[PDB]
Amino acid sequence: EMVRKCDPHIGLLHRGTEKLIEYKTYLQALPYFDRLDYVSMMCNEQAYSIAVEKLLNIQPPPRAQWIRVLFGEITRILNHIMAVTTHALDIGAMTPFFWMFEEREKMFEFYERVSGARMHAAYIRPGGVHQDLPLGLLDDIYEFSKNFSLRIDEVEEMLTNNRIWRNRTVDIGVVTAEDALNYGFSGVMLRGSGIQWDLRKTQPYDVYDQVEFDVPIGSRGDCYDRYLCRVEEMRQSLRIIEQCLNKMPPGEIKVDDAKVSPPKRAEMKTSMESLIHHFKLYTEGYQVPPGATYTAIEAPKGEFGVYLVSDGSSRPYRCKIKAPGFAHLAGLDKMSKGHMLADVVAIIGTQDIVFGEIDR
Amino acid sequence: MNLYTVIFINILLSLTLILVAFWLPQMNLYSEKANPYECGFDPTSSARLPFSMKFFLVAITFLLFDLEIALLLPLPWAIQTIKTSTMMIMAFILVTILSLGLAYEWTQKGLEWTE
Amino acid sequence: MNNYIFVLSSLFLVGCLGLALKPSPIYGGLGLIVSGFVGCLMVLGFGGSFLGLMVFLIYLGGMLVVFGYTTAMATEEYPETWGSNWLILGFLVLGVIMEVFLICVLNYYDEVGVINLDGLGDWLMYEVDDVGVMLEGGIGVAAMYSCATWMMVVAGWSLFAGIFIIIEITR
Amino acid sequence: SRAEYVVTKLDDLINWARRSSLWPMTFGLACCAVEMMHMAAPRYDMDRFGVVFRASPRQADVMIVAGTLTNKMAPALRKVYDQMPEPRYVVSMGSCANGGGYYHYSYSVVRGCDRIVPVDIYVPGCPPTAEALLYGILQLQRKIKREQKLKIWYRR
Amino acid sequence: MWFEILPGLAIMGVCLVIPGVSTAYIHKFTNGGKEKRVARVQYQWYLMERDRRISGVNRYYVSKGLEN
Amino acid sequence: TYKYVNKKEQESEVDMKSATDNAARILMWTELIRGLGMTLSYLFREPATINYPFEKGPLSPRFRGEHALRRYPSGEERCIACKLCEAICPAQAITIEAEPRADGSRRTTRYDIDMTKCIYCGFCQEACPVDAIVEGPNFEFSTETHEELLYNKEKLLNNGDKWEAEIAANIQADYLYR
Amino acid sequence: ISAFLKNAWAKEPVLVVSFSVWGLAIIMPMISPYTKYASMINKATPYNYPVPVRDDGNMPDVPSHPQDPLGPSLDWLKNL
Amino acid sequence: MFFINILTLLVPILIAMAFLTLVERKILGYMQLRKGPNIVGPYGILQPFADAMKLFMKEPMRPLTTSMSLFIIAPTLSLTLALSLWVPLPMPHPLINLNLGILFILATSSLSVYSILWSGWASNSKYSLFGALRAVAQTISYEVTMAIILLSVLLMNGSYSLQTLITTQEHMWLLLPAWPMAMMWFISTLAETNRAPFDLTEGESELVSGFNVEYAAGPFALFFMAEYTNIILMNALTTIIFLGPLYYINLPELYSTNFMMEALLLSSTFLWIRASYPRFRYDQLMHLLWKNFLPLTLALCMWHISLPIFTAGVPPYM
Ligand SMILES: CCCCCCCCCCCCCCCCCC(=O)OC[C@H](COP(=O)(O)OCCN)OC(=O)CCCCCCCCCCCCCCCCC
Ligand code: SF4
Ligand code: SF4
Ligand code: SF4
Repeated sequence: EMVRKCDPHIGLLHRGTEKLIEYKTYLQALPYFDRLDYVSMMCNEQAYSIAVEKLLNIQPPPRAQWIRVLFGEITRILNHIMAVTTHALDIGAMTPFFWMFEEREKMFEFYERVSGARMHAAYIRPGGVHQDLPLGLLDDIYEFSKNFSLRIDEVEEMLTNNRIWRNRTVDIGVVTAEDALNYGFSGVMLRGSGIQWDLRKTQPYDVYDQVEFDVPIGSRGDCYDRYLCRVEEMRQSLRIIEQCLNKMPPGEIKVDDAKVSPPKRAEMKTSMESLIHHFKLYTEGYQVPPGATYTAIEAPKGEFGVYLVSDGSSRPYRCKIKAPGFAHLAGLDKMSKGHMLADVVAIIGTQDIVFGEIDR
Repeated sequence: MNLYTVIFINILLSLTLILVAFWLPQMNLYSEKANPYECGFDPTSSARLPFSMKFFLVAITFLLFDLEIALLLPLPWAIQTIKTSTMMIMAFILVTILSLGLAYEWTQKGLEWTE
Repeated sequence: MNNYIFVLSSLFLVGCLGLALKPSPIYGGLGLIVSGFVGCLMVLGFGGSFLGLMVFLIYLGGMLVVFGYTTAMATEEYPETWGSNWLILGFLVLGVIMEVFLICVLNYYDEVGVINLDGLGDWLMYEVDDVGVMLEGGIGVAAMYSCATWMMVVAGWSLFAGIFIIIEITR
Repeated sequence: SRAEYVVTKLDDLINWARRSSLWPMTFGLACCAVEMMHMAAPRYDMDRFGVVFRASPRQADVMIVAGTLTNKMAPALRKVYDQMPEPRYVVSMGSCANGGGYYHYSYSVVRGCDRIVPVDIYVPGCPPTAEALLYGILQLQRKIKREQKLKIWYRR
Repeated sequence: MWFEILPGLAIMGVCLVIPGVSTAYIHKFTNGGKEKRVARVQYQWYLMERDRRISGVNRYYVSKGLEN
Repeated sequence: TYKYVNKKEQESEVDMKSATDNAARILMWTELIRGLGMTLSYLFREPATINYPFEKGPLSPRFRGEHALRRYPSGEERCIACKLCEAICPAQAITIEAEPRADGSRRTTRYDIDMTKCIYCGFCQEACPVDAIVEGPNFEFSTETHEELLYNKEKLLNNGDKWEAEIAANIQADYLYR
Repeated sequence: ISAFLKNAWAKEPVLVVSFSVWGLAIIMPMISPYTKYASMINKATPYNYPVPVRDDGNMPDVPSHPQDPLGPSLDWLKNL
Repeated sequence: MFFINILTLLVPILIAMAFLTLVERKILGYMQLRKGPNIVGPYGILQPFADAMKLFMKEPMRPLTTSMSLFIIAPTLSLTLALSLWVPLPMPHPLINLNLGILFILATSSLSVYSILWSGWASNSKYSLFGALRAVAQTISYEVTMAIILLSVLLMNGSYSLQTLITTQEHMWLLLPAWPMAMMWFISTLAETNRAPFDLTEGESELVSGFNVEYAAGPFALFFMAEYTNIILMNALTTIIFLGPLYYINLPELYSTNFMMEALLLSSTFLWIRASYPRFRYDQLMHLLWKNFLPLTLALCMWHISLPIFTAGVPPYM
């Protein structure tokens, strides 16, 4: 029952998204990104939006930036709940999954209230966001956030010090810092083993450079350390949500360049130029200036990136997606050396892999 | 006769449930349905090939420890003896020897699974 | 009931016959489990109790370990059952019929002797202390803690030395 | 009334038994698996309707095909469908399975699971919300209810 | 609410009470209104068999006292 | 800014009280008992489930569901063959074949939506310049047969008629945001 | 060894308990007034018949009737 | 009449197991903040019946590579053994009064494992082999200490008969004299029934399903029926040995009812644990037992040999 070799065969969920995108305009490709990591949607579409904004040489408005950071943190909470609870369910413990999926449903309710879809919102659009927060959503977010801490603390009182959990994780999937860097790991696959890296701090995007949050780092480098790291990341996400709620500013929500973002419907209905802009935007789309870029974000799993090459048309020329988990599932073998089948089942969870992103 | 009757009744009940389960359901037998199961993909190899047991040493040690259990199981009737001192000394020696064997095996890494 | 014990002994003989024919070790273990059960029943019917139950327990444990070993080492792509090999099947039937005929022959040549099918079941138990209390085989066995301590010493030493011997054979 | 009344109530009983304990199979392919998880979650507890996930295809009843079905994955889906024991049903969930979905015009996507296995209920959406999936499961229960296998056998 | 759990538990409690009560009642019924005499030793077996022969009905539970 | 999550700090502190506490922890299963207590505490809390069939959960006016084609109060299909809906639909689920009318009006003669290809993205309802195509509140339109999921102009218009009230309310309550 | 014992007490309490209980199992039987009474009680329990012995006229201690004062007396067991 | 007693002992036990399934589902749901089965019949009472009918009406698979003889025999053996073990239990009067009832229980429980072993080997499937050889290790773990624990506790009872424990606990529970052993025995029952945190022979997460992967329909249902009956049985054995009910020769009904109360309590605790704890690994289980319970178990057996002597409290025989 000892694992002598791991040969991850993937591609069972590959649907040629990278080639499909090349045939669709820049607005028509955004929904794909919400499906690349179906667990953390808005962060993927945030990566796309930042990349396209970089190429367009335009800047999102302040309220849109704050909203994007807020919903990015909510998405990070969603991803961490999924990772931790599915990991626990596969290891054996089952109750925390049911406990926490109620809060996942509440966060989905926020998702739907803002975007009209419980996931795959397509809310974040190159230029800012599609629509402004419906009144009261901040109040509901406050009500949810003020209590989420107690629920995470209950999950911790279940799992943190339990001898069974500690024996089932500790000193499992131990990866050295140099080996991780060479293997190309990212996110918690790096911070767990002592490496002090987090793009939100090192290379900030949006308004991550105006909110204070700590970055948990692990010492042992094993599954238990990384589970603790994810829980602490959830707590820091609550911190950031508090700050965003308190500092949400007034103003527009989408770049006020009607050649990039659609004009408001009333303007479309009473302005000639605005109607022309609506027509061309929703038919031909924007014309992104030629160039190439590699935008990176600290997606709830790791470092979600887009290498985008544009030739001046309204459709991208090439859109490679660097999924955080690709290198992780590549390094599964190294991590699983000298472990049993159960340990391997544990090891796969720490990676927190979504094969939507793995396969692209 | 009572124990035989009740055990045969249990056997008959179980066997009757099995026969009903095999003759009541409507069936459709075909090769793909019948072929073995392995997470949706065909077997890379048959399951009859050697399967290394990484706890062989502990498994054997179980034999001897179970025979020690056998040697000890008469104690409830033994204590009804007149030579209580002798019985006590013998049982203590036996259990202490058991403990020493286990301790030596532990210190010699017998219980650590073989990789 | 008259034929109770003789039937049990014959079943023991058949189980032992299968084991001797030596199918795959899995079927060998199954056959020995059945044989151990039947032997425990014979001992129980002969007034025993603790001894029969002990044999059954120890043999269940032994065959458990044996099965674990067989799955790992004593295995084949196509394990052979009793019926798979035509020679094994034929000699199984031959042995059964041969024992039947041998029983008949011994009964005929010695009307009363090794076998007394007529008068069977009339000599199972010989004597019993009708009004006794302390006559249970567990007492005799427990005697090892008082009157036969030499037996205990030798057996305990055997197990103790077995620990070291096994470890060093498997080193 | 008549003996055929006994037959009618007997297949009513069979249908009740089958519908009140349809164990789905753990087979989440893509996004839509998350929504099936939310179905199981406390709010819309599927268990309350007797629905419980069991991993063994030999021990499952309904197959909830949820997510993109690529050419690579098609053989495995068909294998498991063939392996499920007889009184089996198939519910397709999500656009990816109902039809091609967002990846209809792709080289490595089976344009719908109907091509590979017979589908008894289609649940539209992308994702179909958990309430929608629960309604679809109830609709499958109604379909089971309207069976009449034994009456067909008698009138055979 | 947790009260809705308790119907199944009540069914269980009944179903597990029946075995013991039924056994006691039936043992008493079939052994002359007295609990079944356990024979854990040849002495007890001999006493029971003596009662069986003495009773005259071939029944061990039928008791003959000073009158006989 | 970083915080250690599991770094062992000062080690020399060994005490008789500490040692007996640790031995009690190991032998008595204290943390396991505590987890069991947590589970019981949950046992005695109001369930979070809802009797779904007779109690649907909340949905906001923006919810995207089954499509519909609206009408003017006079009773006329708003569909003017913009064709932008068909141009923008990322999954290419809309098919429009339009012809001039007998009234000298622009209308559509084949409006088909493949609801097995739609991704429920709302791009059509937001690129419709006369608010013809909308995504109504309905989310329960599962069908047994695939062909019943290939919609047509008729089925869409009947859905519009059926859901006109709720579509009207949502549009009324949301148009300010749009 | 105070240091090693104190550490063992916390890091391997199971073995500390086992060795302590084994040590007590040996020590206590030697240190206990009641130990002598076990064999006396088991000798008091009368499993077999007490065989009468023919009176040759010079057996002065064994009684003639069970209720006679002579003979072993289980007062010690009665008030152990 | 003896047949009527057999019926009264079997049918209620099987129904109690059937509803143990429902109770487990509902308790887990409530502890997890959901309601569990409550639509099939009033308050979900009919869920076990619907499940059993569905399972026995589903087609029983007979995979090609399997060995039919063992693949059919094993479930029968499982159910037969689980039902049989209920035979000698005093409640308070056993249906069958066996002098060595405890050894009979041990023999039957040990033979129980062969159902799993043979089913797994006969499936001729890799996950089946994994499950069977994990069950082997599970047995190698618990069986070493189960016998010693029973010996130590019975060292206050004086004979292997179960009924004697009724009198033993006449004025007190045996729990108090041997609470250290009660806990080890409880964990041993948890392992023996192959239930969480020790459900490693059918662990869904690691092996799609263990020994029972290829089993389907009624042949499958027998395995679970035996599993749950065994849960009830083992908790009944705990209730009789430790946690002795109140026995007064005047009313056996008191013993019966109190035994029911305590057995339900412990059976509920099994599900409590299932929902509360993760799953051991199948080497951690063996390490746990051998290197924690056995060192303590041997010492406790030594101490309980000493106790009757140096306290002059020898148990009576008979
Ligand atoms: C007066 C003179 C005589 C004096 C004699 C004194 C004797 C004192 C005896 C005290 C010892 C009591 C017995 C305790 C047995 C426990 C053994 C133990 O120490 O724990 C081992 C294990 C803990 O895990 P671990 O950290 O690995 O321990 C070894 C560390 N090297 O522990 C475990 O196995 C836990 C993992 C399994 C968890 C199973 C879930 C159980 C849930 C709680 C059950 C609680 C109720 C149990 C009681 C039931 C009663 C019917
Ligand atoms: S239908 Fe939509 S939500 Fe479901 S798997 Fe496909 S893309 Fe994901
Ligand atoms: S749906 Fe709207 S945009 Fe499309 S043709 Fe109709 S009116 Fe024009
Ligand atoms: S919602 Fe999106 S995918 Fe669906 S029809 Fe409208 S534009 Fe097309």
